[PDB]
Amino acid sequence: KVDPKDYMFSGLKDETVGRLPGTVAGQQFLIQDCENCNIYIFDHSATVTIDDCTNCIIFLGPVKGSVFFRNCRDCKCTLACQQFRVRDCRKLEVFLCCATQPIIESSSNIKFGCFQWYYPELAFQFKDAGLSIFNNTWSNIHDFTPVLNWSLLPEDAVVQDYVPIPTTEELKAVRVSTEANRSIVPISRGQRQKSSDESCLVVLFAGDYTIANARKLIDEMVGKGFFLVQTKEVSMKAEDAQRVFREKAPDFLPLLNKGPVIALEFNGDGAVEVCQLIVNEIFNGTKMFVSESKETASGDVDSFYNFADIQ
Repeated sequence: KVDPKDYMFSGLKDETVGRLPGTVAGQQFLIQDCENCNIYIFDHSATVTIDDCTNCIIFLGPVKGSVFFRNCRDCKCTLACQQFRVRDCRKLEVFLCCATQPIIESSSNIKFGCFQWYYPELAFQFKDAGLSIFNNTWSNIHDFTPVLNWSLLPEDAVVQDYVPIPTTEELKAVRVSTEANRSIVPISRGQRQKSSDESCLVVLFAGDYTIANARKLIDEMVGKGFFLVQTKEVSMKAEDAQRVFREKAPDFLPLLNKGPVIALEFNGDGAVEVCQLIVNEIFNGTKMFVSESKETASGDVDSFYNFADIQ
């Protein structure tokens, strides 16, 4: 029996509360008028609203639609969602995975870091919510009321300083890691400042092992000291392929119909040559686009996001 009473936390002060996997299953959640609380929703949701909360610590599992904060202050959060909205809030710190551009309004001191979190059930919770781990624009904030009102968290932030793992016997049954290498969402730098002006685009096409290949390639590049700037998972038409891949397009055209492509953007000096080498050594006989040169890589990237931001 599903009833709205079981899908809310309201009017609490100085408590830890939460939801175990399977316990929400895509339903809708409300957190309202809580002060000094720690709240852990270890499941996928349709939408979550957080109203009038103060000094709270919040984990939200994959949200299929929108997360809305209204009238909250001094909360620290880790969450994944399709859309993110902050209205009339102050001093929020968020480790975010968001499929669209995060939006703030009438708010100040809003700080953003990349989602960094793992537990065994998380990957299927993302699939059930229809959220790709590769669609994350956590740092590209739009402020509806400029007067600057947001910034990025420090890059070396230890998640456990902001959003501690739960202690309680109930919530312990969930096997959490907040280590960067365990994170279900790949750590991307987004709009963080760059020390290299060399980029490299990789596009992987739909297939048995495409996601695992993308993870392996990120691991290889990042272990060599290259930066993962951003990723994407989108359907690609012949037109889009022609603009991005240029003369290499015809080799890849037969692969587009099978399903969404995965784009990876890397950053660092020698990124293009290094990436091509890793792709040759480790994925012989798997078709993969890699930027041809440093000169052309930035246009690869811009052409990709151009079509990908539309669809």
